[PDB]
Amino acid sequence: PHKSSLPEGIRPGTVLRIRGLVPPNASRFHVNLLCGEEQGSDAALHFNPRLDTSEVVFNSKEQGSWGREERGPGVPFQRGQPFEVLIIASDDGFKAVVGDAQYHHFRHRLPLARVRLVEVGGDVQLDSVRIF
Amino acid sequence: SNVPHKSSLPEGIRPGTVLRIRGLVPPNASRFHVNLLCGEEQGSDAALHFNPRLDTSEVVFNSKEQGSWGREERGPGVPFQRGQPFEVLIIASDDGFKAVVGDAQYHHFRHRLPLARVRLVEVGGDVQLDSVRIF
Ligand SMILES: CC(=O)N[C@@H]1[C@@H](O)[C@H](O[C@@H]2O[C@H](CO)[C@H](O)[C@H](O)[C@H]2O)[C@@H](CO)O[C@@H]1O
Repeated sequence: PHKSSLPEGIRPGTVLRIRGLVPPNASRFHVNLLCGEEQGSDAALHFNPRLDTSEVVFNSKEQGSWGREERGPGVPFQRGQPFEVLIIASDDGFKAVVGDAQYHHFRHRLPLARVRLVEVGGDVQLDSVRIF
Repeated sequence: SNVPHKSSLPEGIRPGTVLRIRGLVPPNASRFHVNLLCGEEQGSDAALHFNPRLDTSEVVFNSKEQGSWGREERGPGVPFQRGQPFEVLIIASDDGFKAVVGDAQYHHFRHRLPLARVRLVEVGGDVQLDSVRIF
């Protein structure tokens, strides 16, 4: 479960670039933007490609409980295929771009200034996470 | 080549807008530019003029306001090369445009004109464009 702090935190204009590869037998994976390093922290953003149920869920987790989930249109991920995801924080939400195409917009539920680290986990071969 | 390349931005741009430009600098390139213009008229104001000069080995950033060019800012060295491809990310943030060349932070240009005035992206000069995407 990859983890990495966001030194200056994240703000409108912060881009997260995740490059990786979906393992040949992957079932699903996720990227979480957490507000604390404590286990079970509020997730300002939970991005979850599910190669098995063929859907991509976006969601929040606050004070311990999940929230209203949103689903993207289709799964822009292929097993055994490499990918590149851009997560862009704008003044009003996170834009999820998957290889040259805007995929989904997620409106902020917790305040951007509460996000402190990225966590990438699940069935994924993570090559690199870069914050711009 | 696909230059000059012009892309309209009807609703303008805001903090969190990303411009990704990929292309090849050709063998005899002198220089090329990426402008964030305020109108489609010739000589329009420019919130951002990004100008890699392969012929003088400098990378210049400027703005044009009221038909008047501002004070040029120079980035740290030339991270471009004739006969070599490139990828540039111009990210609009709360206080400036972040220029990322070749996977590394290259220069930060503090805003000079209000972001709400940008209405066009133009790419031209000695460059052979692969793609310009705006996210
Ligand atoms: C159709 C539907 O409502 N499905 C939901 C599932 O999304 C949900 O699964 C969990 O979802 C969270 C994010 O919402 C995490 O991805 C977690 O890993 C999943 O187990 C389940 C459980 O809440 O409820 C329905 O099945």
